[PDB]
Amino acid sequence: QSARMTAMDNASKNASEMIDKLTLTFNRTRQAVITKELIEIISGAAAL
Amino acid sequence: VSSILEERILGADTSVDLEETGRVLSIGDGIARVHGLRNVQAEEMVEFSSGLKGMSLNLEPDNVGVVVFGNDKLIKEGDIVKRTGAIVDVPVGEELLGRVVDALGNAIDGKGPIGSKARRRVGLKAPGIIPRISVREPMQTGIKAVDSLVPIGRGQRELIIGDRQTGKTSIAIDTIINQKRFNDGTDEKKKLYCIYVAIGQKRSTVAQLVKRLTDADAMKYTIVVSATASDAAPLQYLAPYSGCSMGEYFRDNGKHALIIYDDLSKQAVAYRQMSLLLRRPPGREAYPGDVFYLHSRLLERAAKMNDAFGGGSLTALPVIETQAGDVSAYIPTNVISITDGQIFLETELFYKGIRPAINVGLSVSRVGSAAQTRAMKQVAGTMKLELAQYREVAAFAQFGSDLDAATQQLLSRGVRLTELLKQGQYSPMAIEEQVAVIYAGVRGYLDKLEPSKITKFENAFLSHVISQHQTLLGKIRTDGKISEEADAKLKEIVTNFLAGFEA
Amino acid sequence: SQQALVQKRHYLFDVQRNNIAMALEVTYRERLHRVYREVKNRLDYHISVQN
Amino acid sequence: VALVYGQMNEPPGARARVALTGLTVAEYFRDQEGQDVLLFIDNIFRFTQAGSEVSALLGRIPSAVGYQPTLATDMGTMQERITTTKKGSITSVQAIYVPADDLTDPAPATTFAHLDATTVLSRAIAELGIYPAVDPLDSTSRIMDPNIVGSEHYDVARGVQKILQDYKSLQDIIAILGMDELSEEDKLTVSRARKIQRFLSQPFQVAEVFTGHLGKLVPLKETIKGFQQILAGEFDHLPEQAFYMVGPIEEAVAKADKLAE
Amino acid sequence: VALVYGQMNEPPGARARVALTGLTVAEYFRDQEGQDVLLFIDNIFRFTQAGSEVSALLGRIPSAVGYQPTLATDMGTMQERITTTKKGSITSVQAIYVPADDLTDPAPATTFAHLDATTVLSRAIAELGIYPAVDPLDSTSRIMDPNIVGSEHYDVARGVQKILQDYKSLQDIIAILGMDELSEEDKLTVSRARKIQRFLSQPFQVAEVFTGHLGKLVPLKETIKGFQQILAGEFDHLPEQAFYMVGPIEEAVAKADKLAEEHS
Amino acid sequence: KLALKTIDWVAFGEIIPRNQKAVANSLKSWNETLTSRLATLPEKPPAIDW
Amino acid sequence: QKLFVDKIREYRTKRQTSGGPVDAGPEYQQDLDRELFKLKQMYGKADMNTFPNFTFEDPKFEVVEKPQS
Ligand SMILES: Nc1ncnc2c1ncn2[C@@H]1O[C@H](COP(=O)(O)OP(=O)(O)O)[C@@H](O)[C@H]1O
Ligand SMILES: [Mg+2]
Repeated sequence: QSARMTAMDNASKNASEMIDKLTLTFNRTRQAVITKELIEIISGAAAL
Repeated sequence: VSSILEERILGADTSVDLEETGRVLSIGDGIARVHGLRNVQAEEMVEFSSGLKGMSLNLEPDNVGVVVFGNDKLIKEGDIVKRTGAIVDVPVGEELLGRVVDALGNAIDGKGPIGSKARRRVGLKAPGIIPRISVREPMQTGIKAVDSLVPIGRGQRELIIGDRQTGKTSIAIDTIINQKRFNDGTDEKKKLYCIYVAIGQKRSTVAQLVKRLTDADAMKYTIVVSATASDAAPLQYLAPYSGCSMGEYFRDNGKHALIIYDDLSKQAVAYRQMSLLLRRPPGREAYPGDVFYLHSRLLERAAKMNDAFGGGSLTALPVIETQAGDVSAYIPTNVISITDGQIFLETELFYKGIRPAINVGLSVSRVGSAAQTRAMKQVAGTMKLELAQYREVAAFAQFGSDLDAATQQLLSRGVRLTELLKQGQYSPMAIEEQVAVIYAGVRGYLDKLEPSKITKFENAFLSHVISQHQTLLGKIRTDGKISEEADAKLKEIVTNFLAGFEA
Repeated sequence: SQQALVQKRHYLFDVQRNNIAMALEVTYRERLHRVYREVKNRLDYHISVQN
Repeated sequence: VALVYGQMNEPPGARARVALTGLTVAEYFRDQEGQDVLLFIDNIFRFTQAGSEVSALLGRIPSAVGYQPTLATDMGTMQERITTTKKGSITSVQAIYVPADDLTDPAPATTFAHLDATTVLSRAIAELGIYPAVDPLDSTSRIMDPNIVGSEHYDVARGVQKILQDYKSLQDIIAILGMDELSEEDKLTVSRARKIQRFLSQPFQVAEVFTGHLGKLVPLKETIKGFQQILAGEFDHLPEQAFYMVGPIEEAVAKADKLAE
Repeated sequence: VALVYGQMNEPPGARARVALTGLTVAEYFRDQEGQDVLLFIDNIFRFTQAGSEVSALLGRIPSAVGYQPTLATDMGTMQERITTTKKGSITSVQAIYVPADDLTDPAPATTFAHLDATTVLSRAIAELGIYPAVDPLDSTSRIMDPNIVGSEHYDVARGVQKILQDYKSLQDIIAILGMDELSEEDKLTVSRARKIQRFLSQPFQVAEVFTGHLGKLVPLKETIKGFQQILAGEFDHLPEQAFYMVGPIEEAVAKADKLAEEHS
Repeated sequence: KLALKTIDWVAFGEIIPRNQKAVANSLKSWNETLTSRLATLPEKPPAIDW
Repeated sequence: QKLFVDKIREYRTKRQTSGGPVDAGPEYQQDLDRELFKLKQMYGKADMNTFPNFTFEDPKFEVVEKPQS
């Protein structure tokens, strides 16, 4: 029980770190998708 | 010399005639706004005075956008543009077989001119619901995985979708190299005339492709149609329609034909270049609207013909690459939506070890068991259901969720059939050896046999069956169904070979 | 059972006999294919030089 | 049956307006024929693709993801023409494509806004192996109310949806440690929900060539009794593959007897 | 060696025509002299990017991500002229920048289409410390074929790629849980994989200023023998620190012996 | 010009000593490979036309 | 029939100029030598007449023996 508590503490910490990293790459992917869709709409309305 | 003399001086008519022309405005980047052609018809082959064709699209009241078939240095502002008088057309014959033909009709391989007879319009209308009949013939590829999970029908279209560098062109060339044994045989229904339209590739890949087909003796089904990278964007645009028109010639004569559209996304990007240079509004990912209509024409030019219309079939298989496996991109969603059969390669199984790298459950053939032989249907349906069970139980029991005897049975049979479906490059096998080896894999006799030893089992088993069991394989492939005496005989031979394998 | 293994003693030596016969026949057929290959090479080289 | 068929390789004016041709024929069979008529429109996403292609070429600014700005208005016209009126009764089953399983595409979202009882046909439950890979956890119904259908049918439907929705979070609990620590009752409801989800599969008569099984017909009361009998605790001992490709509960009994002895 | 330089200080019209310059020099040395030339073109994304800058000024409609519509065919003509022909041989090594590490960008994607041997000199494997940080999975070559490179080289290469793909799946599991959730098969795969992944790294001659080691020139048969021994698993006792910046496998055995002796 | 006598390869396993079992494996696998090498070759190409 | 009969006449004049390929220059023979050199590469260093057959090899399979069965 002592070593299991230690292993689950360290696994929660590693999972929280990877949640933080994946949230950062989710946000930059979100911004890239918004900018891509925006450039497509603006390019369409300008080439019209 | 003298024959060359007389063919030069008799062949050209020099029959001058009054003809519609028009001068040229902006010759931008392969596009030419031509002022004057007030009787040109839409999408027509027209001819620039330096000897080079162009195709008239985008008829506007100002001017006509003719997009050139080739180089742009050879065109100035102010030169004539003569109407040829007809829609752009492809010269098709059966003497076009085994010869690399540049996208219009122009055989650029150094083996003389093409002996064509039947000119054909390239933008033709596909057949309707009455001239078509359903898939009946089993289009075999020689790949165990394709012919046992996603079989093709003579009468059908089926994608080869993946990411870059996965084995898609190699699957297409396995499909080509299988059909030699049906060409040199007896039945006309088995024989193959295929058209490999290489869109937007490099010339040395097409050259080494022709090397592999000539060394494998493929050049009587095959018609290689190369619109490479240095070719203009309308040659890359128009090349798979040319291969479709040649396939339609063979189909409407009544010969079972196919077309492999290698790198069909290059047609999509060449047509994107054409639309953005002809100033059409861009849609999504800067591809215009009618890219789906483009590929939809191109891919619905193929299904089995009626028994009163010759009986010839067409098998369209286009090869398409995604980027980072993104199936949700514009061209993969369009080309999945038009086709029905589709073979999915994910690539992590290519680096993990199965070849050809069909990563699988995404891949589906809607015609299913109708496009198999009777033996492969009798054997390989429980294999597909077992692989589905295996995939889902391994997916939740990645860590050892619950292991009874049933779960280790599922993982055992799943891993063993996974190593059954491995197959080397450029080695297609016939249907009867596939029925024999999937019989040795699914119907017991391999479930507890050390999964690293499956490949040597494959090699020694094929050596055994090709050694003293050729007439029995003849019975299997000619009788259709695997008969009950042949069933118990395959049981006895796989048991004897299990002894000789643990010998 | 040792009597039964005594009776079967004309199989191993037969395997050596037909192994040697198949090796020699394959070698003679390789002679045939090889000289076909080189005369093929000569005639195709002359044809390509003329072309 | 009256068939109106526009092929997938026609220009977008012929691939948008052919749905409207089917609407016009089925309106005449509803307006002044005086007949209960049903219309099967497969597959209204070519309508929106055709509209997006002409709107690229007509000279209109591209909207959100790349479709026309007149998406909701045009599909509102051609989906409010197709409804039952006081003159006649018309029921419309619509096979509606979504691109690469993306339900947040605006044309499937507005199509959701026009329906009465949808049915999601996912893929993930066919990666499992259940066909068609039907999501009822994303499916809707205007018809499902305790006065319309009943209290028995409604309560067994909400019980099946409750035990399948709980099976997802419980399965994500399983996915790290396994079947060891859930509980007695937690492992029991995981196996019960998995057994229900295998019982949702049903062999179609038209699909006797994909799986080989002949295919059966199941009435409503038999479905209510079968799911109420799986929720009632009668079949906690039979394996999950006994319920896989069956019709009534008697077929599951017969397949369990075939697998056992 | 002849030299052509159109370096990054140049206006975009100049940089859009440097590959053409050095390429027609090397195309002279192929055609009308018959030599076996090398063509070292760094960095062909600068060619494509100068094309995009000019085309944004040329009034053409912007294509996808921000490039020109003529990305496939301008680079198409320029890459099709870089070819080995009957008249002579070109071996052309060309460095191809990727913008912001996107391999889905249109210019690197079409350049993957136009090549015979790719090498994905990644960055994350340099975060791990391996130099060059060649992603070897996404790197392939057209010439790897058992009817060309032999059966031994092919089996060793595909085994190395198999062990590294299994290590990628297992490093997902390791990054969440840890290495105390793996079996003996999984841990032997992880250990052999880290040994192989360190042994791919070698010190170069030109990068002797950054590291400390001299330039190691590893022959072919020693590469096959070293990776074949590590793959077959004869080195289940050496540390993974002994395979880093090594070269030949005898240098790895000697580094492990010298590590044990300096700990002695 | 071949004289072939095929046996069932079970008595080939029943007939060998422990001393030459590895060499019998080598001769068996080499004979299997050589029979396959025979089977891959057709008898002769046609004569070169003139 | 204006131009092509003049071209016919010049086909005669190039045809009458036999005794070697017309007005060739040295780079003609240089291109001949490079193409002939690649053609020398595609077979080796053999002769254009009196072809050789093979080098007579000998398949030597070692005699299997045994002490005692
Ligand atoms: N059955 C197979 N066995 C071994 N290697 C294979 C097999 N199928 C494909 N490959 C590999 O796939 C590569 C070719 O991929 P290819 O079909 O050219 O993809 P793309 O056309 O997208 O570049 C080759 O390097 C080859 O080694
Ligand atoms: Mg390809």
